[PDB]
Amino acid sequence: MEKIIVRGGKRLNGTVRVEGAKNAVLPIIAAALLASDGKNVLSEVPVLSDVYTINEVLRHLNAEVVFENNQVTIDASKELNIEAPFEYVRKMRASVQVMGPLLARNGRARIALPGGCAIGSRPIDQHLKGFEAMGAKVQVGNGFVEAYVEGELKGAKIYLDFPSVGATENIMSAATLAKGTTILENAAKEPEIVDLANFLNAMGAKVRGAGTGTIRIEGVDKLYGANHSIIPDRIEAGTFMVAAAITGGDILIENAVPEHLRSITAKMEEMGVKIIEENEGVRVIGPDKLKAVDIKTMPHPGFPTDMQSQMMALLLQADGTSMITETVFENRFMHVEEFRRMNADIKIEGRSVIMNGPNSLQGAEVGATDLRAAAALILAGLVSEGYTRVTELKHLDRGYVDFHKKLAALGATIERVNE
Repeated sequence: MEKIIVRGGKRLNGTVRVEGAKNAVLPIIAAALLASDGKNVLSEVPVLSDVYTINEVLRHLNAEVVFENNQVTIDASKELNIEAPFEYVRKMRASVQVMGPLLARNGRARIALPGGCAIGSRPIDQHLKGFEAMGAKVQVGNGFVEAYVEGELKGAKIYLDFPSVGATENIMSAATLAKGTTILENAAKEPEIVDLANFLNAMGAKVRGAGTGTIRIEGVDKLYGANHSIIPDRIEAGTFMVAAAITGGDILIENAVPEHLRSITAKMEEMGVKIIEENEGVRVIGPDKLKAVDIKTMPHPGFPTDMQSQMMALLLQADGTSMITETVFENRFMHVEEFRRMNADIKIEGRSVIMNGPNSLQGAEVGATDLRAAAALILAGLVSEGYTRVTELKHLDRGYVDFHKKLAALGATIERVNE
């Protein structure tokens, strides 16, 4: 199997350029299905496995998708199909994101219910709650959730029990073509939501409030193809901020958007890390001694759950007790064991992990449990004695393009073998 081999205690110094946001492009590509004429041209699209999966789903739904030089040209002018099979949904959970758009285009959708996940149960209840409110009738059969609307989608007043990113994307996307105005209260405020909103409006929608807890969508007759550029990946940028801080280096993330990284920056500053908001992006200088802080993941603008595992690697080198309490995804600690393989002193209790640094991490053969954990294990290896060997790279490839190459360009002793 293909794996990444990491070593040394080299300081990472240089510049890195983040890719387009994974968590924004996926729902955006899905939203392209709303354009009944003519073509959407998405720019800054990263060559991630998930992008390939979402593109195939779209082709399966009878849409032409051409992906070249970080650009996805989508044509959804012909009538679309309604079924998104289980083979795609098990591979990529985000495939459910096509439900809203399909439901808005044809008045019905049939999506395979998601399978067990390592990150933790991420149900779609909230998505269905939204569609039922807009006049959709939901039933389940043969592993699929069927949704069909009587007449057409109605704009409705909807309340999310919790600010689900996925639910907000589907409900917001579906509302663009519904009759009347839809009021989505307690919506996801994540930066990716704002970019999806800007995309919907670009196609000809009337979405207001993206970024706030109350999104208002006034439905229109039809949407059109637009030219949109996907925002930088703040999580990828975050991962690099940790690389600098964990090795005590100087990394310039040229295209990082300070505005989408405040929570991360604030926390790293509490640890003694220095962060300069340059003219272009963001520069991160790491200190020789990190201070221990507590992290509590929460819905944006709170600290992002997608940085949880990465921060864990960083805290293991911090002087003092540190804990991360996860309030979004429990159990998102399947990677704890892998850190223990590397001599980490970690304790899992309830929805929190407790670590004491500074540890003396020992390189070992470890396996990526999931996307973000893969980056974390690799990060851990940058400061652990001996050679760290991370397997199950199919997870890394879902959210990071040429990760080992960027780290090598920063001076890391890294390589990708069986390549």
